[PDB]
Amino acid sequence: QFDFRNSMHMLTSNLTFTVYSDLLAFVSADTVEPINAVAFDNMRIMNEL
Amino acid sequence: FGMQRMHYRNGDPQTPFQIAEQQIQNFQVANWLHFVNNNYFRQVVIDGV
Repeated sequence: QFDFRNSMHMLTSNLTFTVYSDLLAFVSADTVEPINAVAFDNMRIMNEL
Repeated sequence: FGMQRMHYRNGDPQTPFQIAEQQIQNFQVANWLHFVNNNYFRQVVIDGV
């Protein structure tokens, strides 16, 4: 049998929230000067001056 | 003299001739390189000029 007083419920949720996808488009990076590039050991990458 | 060829990085305060002077063993060539390394001008005051 069906009773209306029992099926009633108060669902819980969140008010509002903008779902974000493709997040990395919000960060930009700049190349360092090609000459002044440092690889791993505090030294320039190429040196044939 | 058939020694391993030097890789002088472009930007070190030292000069290739200075490293060569610090490396080689033979007398006359080292003496000539040493002469060409530190041969600087001399400031001399003559007649107010």
